[PDB]
Amino acid sequence: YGTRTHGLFKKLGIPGPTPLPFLGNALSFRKGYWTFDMECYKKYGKVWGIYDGQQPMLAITDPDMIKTVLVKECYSVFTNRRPFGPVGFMKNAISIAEDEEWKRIRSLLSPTFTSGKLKEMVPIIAQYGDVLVRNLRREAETGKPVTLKHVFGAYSMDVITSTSFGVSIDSLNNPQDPFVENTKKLLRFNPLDPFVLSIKVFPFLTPILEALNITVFPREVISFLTKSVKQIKEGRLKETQKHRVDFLQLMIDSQNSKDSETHKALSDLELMAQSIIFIFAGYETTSSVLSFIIYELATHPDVQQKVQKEIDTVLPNKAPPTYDTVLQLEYLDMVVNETLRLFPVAMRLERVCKKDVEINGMFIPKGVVVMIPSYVLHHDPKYWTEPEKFLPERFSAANADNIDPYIYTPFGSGPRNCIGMRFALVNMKLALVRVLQNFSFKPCKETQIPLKLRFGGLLLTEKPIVLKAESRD
Ligand code: HEM
Ligand SMILES: C[C@]12CC[C@H](OS(=O)(=O)O)CC1=CC[C@@H]1[C@@H]2CC[C@]2(C)C(=O)CC[C@@H]12
Ligand SMILES: C[C@]12CC[C@H](OS(=O)(=O)O)CC1=CC[C@@H]1[C@@H]2CC[C@]2(C)C(=O)CC[C@@H]12
Repeated sequence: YGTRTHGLFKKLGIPGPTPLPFLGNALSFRKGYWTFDMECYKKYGKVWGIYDGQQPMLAITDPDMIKTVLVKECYSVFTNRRPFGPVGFMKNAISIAEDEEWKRIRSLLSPTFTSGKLKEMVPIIAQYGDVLVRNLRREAETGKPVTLKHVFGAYSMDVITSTSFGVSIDSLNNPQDPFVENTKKLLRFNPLDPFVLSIKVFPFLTPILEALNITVFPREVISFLTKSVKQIKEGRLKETQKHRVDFLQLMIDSQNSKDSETHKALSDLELMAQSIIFIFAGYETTSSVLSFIIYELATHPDVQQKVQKEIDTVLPNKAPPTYDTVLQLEYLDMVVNETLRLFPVAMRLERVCKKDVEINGMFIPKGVVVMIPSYVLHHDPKYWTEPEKFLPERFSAANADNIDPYIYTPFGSGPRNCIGMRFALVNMKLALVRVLQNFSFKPCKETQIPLKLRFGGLLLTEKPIVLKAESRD
């Protein structure tokens, strides 16, 4: 079994590194997905193939092929992400459901993710900006370098947990709160657990374990959150009077009243899957991107200044940020967009080939995972002049046509792209405005001079990011 599918690419004429029995190329990943992909591209070129366990993955880099995979042949061939072992009911989570199941869950969640529903929700999020400034002021007034991830992670979990589960929390000033402890326990599951790496090697074990309700997610944590959420929904029915606008409230409203009577409404179970998956998807991505943004700003003090000026122009005298004012921070959007070009935390987009296909003159067999190396295409001199430089003007209104949405894909693209993109961008800007309104960041002795990535599911750093924050007056 261990060296079965390993002659697949060589029969297809596709270059790639030579796999090992059982593990495929998995070991060569431990240097970092961003590095491995880069190396393969310079060596094998336009297209290469690799093996993760027994799973063949065909990395492609032509935008025309990428566009075909992510948009046109999305519903028909390239609809699903890889499985990663025995889930349980989490099969209903939007990012794990497949095919039609997925197409319905996405359709049901789309109303809950409208921009107008996002604008309604911002004022509940603002309060967690109050807390970020507190947490940061306490660390900074000590004249002791700040660990970005300490406070931004606190902000990330604070927002995403609160709004997904309907309860306010403060993971830093109240970690005893069972929701903080339990959610942290949940967010410790990650695709690089040994149990997953072993299921990746022997995928045929999954059916059996799902026959035995042996799931890859924490059994007990999820039983807690589920009951804790149940009580919320019910203690929420009795208090008619109050109008909630968090993610929980919009998904309950969607349960009653069927718009688009094509689909049956969400069950209570499917609804838990969404709230849990929102956190997995929102927590660490946001925490990382905010950290990388502050870092870029610290090592580019003139950019930091332009951001601060625009903030002060659009929000005079530390005016509180709102949905409609965040929407005016044109230069801040460019800063964010440029930080995601250098630091696409996902690193890769992945899609499963449902059937034999030929796309843009290339045959792809059923069962292969088409992989788009977003990190590679983001740093490619072929599409980006001077690509390792932070230059937010790249994303100016004037260079809009110079930007291919199938090269730059920090939120993926197409029908299965990040459903929370707009939320993530608003939320990150609420944080950035509140922080930069009060503080400025500069390097310190500790700050790791050029930044160094580390192996992980997301883009992580070797050493944490330490900066000093100096109060503004
Ligand atoms: C900076 C923050 C974030 C980044 C960089 C990010 C990035 C991504 C990427 C690259 C994908 C894959 C898209 C594809 O394969 O084409 C994705 C999927 C997804 N994201 Fe995020 N994300 C962020 C925040 C969030 C937040 C806050 C939420 C929820 C509120 C969220 C919810 C989702 C969901 C549900 C999916 C799965 C979509 C599906 O399978 O239908 N993300 N995200
Ligand atoms: C996983 C392994 C051993 C490695 C074989 O790979 S192979 O190249 O020797 O065919 C495939 C394989 C198949 C079934 C697996 C076996 C390992 C022992 C297993 C898991 C049990 O207790 C019951 C099922 C057995
Ligand atoms: C894990 C599962 C079946 C699912 C049960 O969950 S439950 O909600 O039905 O109680 C818990 C559970 C308990 C004992 C577990 C069993 C799976 C099979 C196990 C692991 C063995 O070979 C010996 C111990 C057995």
